[PDB]
Amino acid sequence: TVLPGVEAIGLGYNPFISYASVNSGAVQLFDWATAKKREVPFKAGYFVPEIVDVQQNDSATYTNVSGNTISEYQRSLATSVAIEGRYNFFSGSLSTDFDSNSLRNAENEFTRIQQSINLWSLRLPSVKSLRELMLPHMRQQLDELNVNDPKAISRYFDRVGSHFLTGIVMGGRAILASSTNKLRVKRDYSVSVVAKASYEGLTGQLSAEAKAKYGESISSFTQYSNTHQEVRGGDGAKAHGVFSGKKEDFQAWVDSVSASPDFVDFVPTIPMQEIWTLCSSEAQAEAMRKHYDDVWAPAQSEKYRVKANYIDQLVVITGGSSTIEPPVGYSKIEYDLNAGAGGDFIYLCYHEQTWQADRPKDAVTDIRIIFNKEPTPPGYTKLPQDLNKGAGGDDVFLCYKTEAYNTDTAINKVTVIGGNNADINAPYGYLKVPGDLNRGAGGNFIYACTFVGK
Amino acid sequence: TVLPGVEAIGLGYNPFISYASVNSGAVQLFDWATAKKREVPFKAGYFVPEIVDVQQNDSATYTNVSGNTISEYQRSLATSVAIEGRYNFFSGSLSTDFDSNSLRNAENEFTRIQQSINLWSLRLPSVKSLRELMLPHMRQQLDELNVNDPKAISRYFDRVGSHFLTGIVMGGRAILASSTNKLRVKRDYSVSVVAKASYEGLTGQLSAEAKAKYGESISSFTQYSNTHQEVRGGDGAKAHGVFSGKKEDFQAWVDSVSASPDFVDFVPTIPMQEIWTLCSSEAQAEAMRKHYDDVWAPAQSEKYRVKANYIDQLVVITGGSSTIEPPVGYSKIEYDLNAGAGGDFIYLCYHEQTWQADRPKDAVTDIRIIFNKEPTPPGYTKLPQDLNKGAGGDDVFLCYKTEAYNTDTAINKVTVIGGNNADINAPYGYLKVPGDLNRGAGGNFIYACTFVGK
Amino acid sequence: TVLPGVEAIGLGYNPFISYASVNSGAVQLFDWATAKKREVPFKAGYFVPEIVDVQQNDSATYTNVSGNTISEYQRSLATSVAIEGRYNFFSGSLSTDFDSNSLRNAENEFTRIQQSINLWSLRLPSVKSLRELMLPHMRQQLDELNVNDPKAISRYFDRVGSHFLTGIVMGGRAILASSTNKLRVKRDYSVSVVAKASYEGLTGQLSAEAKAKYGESISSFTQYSNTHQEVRGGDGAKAHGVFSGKKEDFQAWVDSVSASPDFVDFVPTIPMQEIWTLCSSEAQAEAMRKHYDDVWAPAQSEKYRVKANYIDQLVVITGGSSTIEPPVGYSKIEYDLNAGAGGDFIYLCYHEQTWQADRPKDAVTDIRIIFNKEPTPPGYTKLPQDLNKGAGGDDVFLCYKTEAYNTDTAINKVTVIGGNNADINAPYGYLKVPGDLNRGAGGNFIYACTFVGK
Ligand SMILES: [Mg+2]
Ligand SMILES: [Mg+2]
Ligand SMILES: [Mg+2]
Repeated sequence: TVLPGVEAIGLGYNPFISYASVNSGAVQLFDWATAKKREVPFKAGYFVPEIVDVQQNDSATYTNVSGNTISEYQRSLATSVAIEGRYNFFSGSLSTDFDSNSLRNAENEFTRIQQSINLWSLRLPSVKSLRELMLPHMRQQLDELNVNDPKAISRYFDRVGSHFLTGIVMGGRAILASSTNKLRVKRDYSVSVVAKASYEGLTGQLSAEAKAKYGESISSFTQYSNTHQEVRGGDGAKAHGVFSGKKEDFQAWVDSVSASPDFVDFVPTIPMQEIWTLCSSEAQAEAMRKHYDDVWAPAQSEKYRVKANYIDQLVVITGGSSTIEPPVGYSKIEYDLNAGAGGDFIYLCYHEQTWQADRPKDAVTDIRIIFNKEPTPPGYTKLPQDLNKGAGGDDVFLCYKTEAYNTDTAINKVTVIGGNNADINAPYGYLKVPGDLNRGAGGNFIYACTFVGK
Repeated sequence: TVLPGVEAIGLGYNPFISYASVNSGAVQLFDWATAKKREVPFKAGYFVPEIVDVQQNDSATYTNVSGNTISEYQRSLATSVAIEGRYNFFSGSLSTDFDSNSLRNAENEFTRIQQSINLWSLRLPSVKSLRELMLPHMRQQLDELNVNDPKAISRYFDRVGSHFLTGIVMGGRAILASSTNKLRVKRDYSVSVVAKASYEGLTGQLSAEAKAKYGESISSFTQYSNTHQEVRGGDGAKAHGVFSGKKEDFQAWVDSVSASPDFVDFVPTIPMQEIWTLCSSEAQAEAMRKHYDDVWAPAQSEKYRVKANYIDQLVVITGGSSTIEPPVGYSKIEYDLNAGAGGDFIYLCYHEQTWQADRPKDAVTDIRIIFNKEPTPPGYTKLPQDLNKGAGGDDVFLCYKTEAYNTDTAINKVTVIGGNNADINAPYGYLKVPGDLNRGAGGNFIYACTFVGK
Repeated sequence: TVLPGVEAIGLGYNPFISYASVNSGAVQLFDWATAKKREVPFKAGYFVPEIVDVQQNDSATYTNVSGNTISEYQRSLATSVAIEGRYNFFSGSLSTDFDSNSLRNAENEFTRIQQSINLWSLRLPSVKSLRELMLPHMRQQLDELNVNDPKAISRYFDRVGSHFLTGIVMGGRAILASSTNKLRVKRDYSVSVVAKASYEGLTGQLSAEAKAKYGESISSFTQYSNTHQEVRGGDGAKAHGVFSGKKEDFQAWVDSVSASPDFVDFVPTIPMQEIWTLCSSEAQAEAMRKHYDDVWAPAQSEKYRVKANYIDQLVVITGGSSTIEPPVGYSKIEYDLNAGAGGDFIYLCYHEQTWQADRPKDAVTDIRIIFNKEPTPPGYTKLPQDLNKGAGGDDVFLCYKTEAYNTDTAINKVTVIGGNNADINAPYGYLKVPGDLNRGAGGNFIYACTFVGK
């Protein structure tokens, strides 16, 4: 009887596809049916190939990743494992942890809370005899790889993986992933704290005193965030009970992870080894390593870089009540451009465009206010509504310029801010336009603020 | 005893016919009865051919695909699998996920929510010895393929498939597919969020707090969308219970998927391999690969491109009450062209034509308003009803031009918008015609808006 | 023990006779008693000939076909299977899905809702060794076919079929076929939506919320349509329970399909192969293929083309009450030709003739109104009743021309439309005649509208 996980160690792995999942590896490079076995010291009746070192490490454990923005989350994710380079490792998990719009939505900040239920971990040393344990066809394929063609190496890394697993933890994990509107959730605590506290709440691990302390903070987090939930290892008939809010259901799953563990986490010291560790020629290793970091890992990292949504069109709507509503394609900035100035209610509305590789639109890239009679600046559009309509004052018109999309300049968000002071502060990172949308009218000073993510 | 799924790995597959279904593959290329077996480490008493690598990966998992338009959904679907080129892969599933009119209806946006219930996954390496495992008649047929005739290669890809499966996940899946009127569903959340939340509601996975938060949003989604439901793997006598709204029925199905799993999903890293990987001559592979992407995959992708419905005829109806009703062939734009102007109620009505390959009609391609006495512009039709009938003012007449169908110019939708401002905003992507359908009359300004999908 | 369905794969098949039914195939071309067997991996204790590939695909599935007109339904039916050419494949099913008058009735639109209960599917590869498995007399008959006589080939395709089955799905199916009066059913949803929803209602699959949403729409669909119902596979003593409105009865049938499945659907990728794939001489294949598409498939497709009913005679009836009634041979257009004009009630009545191949009558092909004293136009008939009898005004008479039947010009329907506006709109695709049937009288303007299906 082989120890569970011997099938999963040595598996050829693609870092970018996913984190700590076997779906990220393509086929097993090493032959362990033929190899000499060793009995597992702590689990008599189970055997492993003598090359692997298996340590018991029974320990329920946390791995938490967070970032105020996706490009930050992608780096705190990538650095969660001892691995070389700045590449967006594990970043393929984004496509399944988070809703695709919510990755593109620049108002979100992201947290992933993973409770690993460790049981044991299998380790594989970097000794030169590893080559002798490869399956013959795998060794033959690697030995005949035509490293004189970049496409062959690139296909090899794609088809076989760039690394192979050398550190495995076998157990269970429950994960909660969440994206949270960072403009509107309560800031009393860091979102990782209320993320973890709400994860503990959903699993019932949150104590009576913590439940009171976090309990008011987690409701704000709960309503303003999209919590994806998943669970792995253990009895799938009990896996759905872990988020049942009841400790007996969570423990009933934990009591099943021991029977049927899965690959859930890496061993921090030696998670995986590069595939050219196994090739017999140093000149082959040089070509493969050179291709890996000169070409393949750059392209793979770039192909997992996520754009933000951007504004492509603005409109203004006017009417006699607070509840007037934009054309269906647009969404409304809820601050009245005549707030306190009387007259008509006026609202600024925008369209945010999803970026597309083959047909990016223009973004909006600049906005200006031109007032009474000044001509529209060269190449700007102008909205025909007077932004003091009914309010009196001077005639106010807003103009904006559109240009082909560039991440350096496509405006991601806009807002309107107003108050009694002329020197009013925009939200952090926003730039406000000069000129008052109630110039000459009564009421508040009002300014349009613009935000670019870069 | 062979492990379930050994019959399904190596199956020759057509990407375009469907996603993650065995109905998309035509016959098994590899002979695994003769081949040397290996016992499955985690399932003693089951065996596999020694070539395949089987990993346990017991993990309930989500794959979600969405798009504001079908051409977007077709690309988010195609990119849901690591596969080469921009072709409309898996796009044959459209014919069974969605109602055919609803694919043609440009007011719809599309979401597919799939919960895969994974159990294990079978992997097959790209080693050169695969050729030795092919069935002799399959190898003989591939070896004698007359690649000097494009029709022979095209028939081979059609009859045998262009790829073969190298990554298989065996388990269950429940799918909800929905098309939703994007003009009228609530925009509080992205439709993928309320799609997933309503899927969780139908399966009972939605929590008490999420049920409150989403519960008001999902009813709007529910009434304004056509949710197709299907389920695969597990006991077919319990499969219909999964959408019973009750967790005990859903779990009772999950508890049966473990006994009788099906091919439900791909392994993301190595889903399928090109068929010319197996041909012995590189000159044959060049001809097959060249034909695949120069001819066959283009034609197959194009033959899955979906037109939108288009307007081919307009009429106006007039009468003494709000509830007057068009001729049966037409449908009514519910905004009165004398709203606030008194007189007769007037409504604009249209026919939307289904596109046909052998007999496309004319579409409407331009609309104009000509008012009192100006002659009808060259080649335009004119509607005889005065669009201020009973309202006084100037005599208003609407004219439109029709031309043979072209996706670049066939108008897909029209609407009438009106309000107190002359500078009123059309819905996003609509173009409004110049001139007021109440010119000289009282009441609102009213304009006809036109939309082309391209 | 042979797997159920081995008798049905390889069966020589006629596409035109029916869809997915064994009654459409004439005798089995291949000998599988002698052939070497293979045990079915997923059903130990059942065997198949080693040539066939059997995949389990347990999946309850939908195939839906719809069209606003029969010639559209015939094409959406024909294209429901991957098969070559524009021929009216499967069109023989019309004679049993729909009432013959209702195919001829141009007011109907057609929907077929099929729920396939798949269990497994048998596949047969296009390998050259198929010829070796043919039964000797079948091979001898094909080898001696005198392809120098078109009648011999035509008789062979008629007697033996033009194709043979290569893809089989074994299971059950329940079908609802319906023809619906497209002029009078509610247009809130597409008829395929309320067809499917009412099918789900009859089988009990419609949910509580869908039952409310569709429930008012399905009653209109139900009363205005003729739903044929049939069921196939499973226990015939439980088959009639599937439309019992009760899920327990439907599931009780599904639980019996697993014991006694039938041929219910095709495998989409490889449904059937042309019969000249099996002939040994390419010169024979050329003659057979040339005959198939030059002669036989055209004639078979044409012999399944359905005419519409047409108007052959018109009469007018006059009297003192709304409820006056035509001569028994005619049916009445319910709009009074003196509506609002007082006097006598006047109604226009018509006879619609069934087309006959050996004795087509004249159709009506033109209609005119000649008023007071103008002579009857050359070759027109005239109705003697004044269409302002009792109403005063000018004397109104309707004239019509009859000509030998032609689908290009035989008028299929007529109607009378009236209202306060002179510029009133006819129903879509109708043409209204000039002149008012109340000219000089009071009341509404009234016009005769004519419709030709072509
Ligand atoms: Mg203002
Ligand atoms: Mg008007
Ligand atoms: Mg009259």
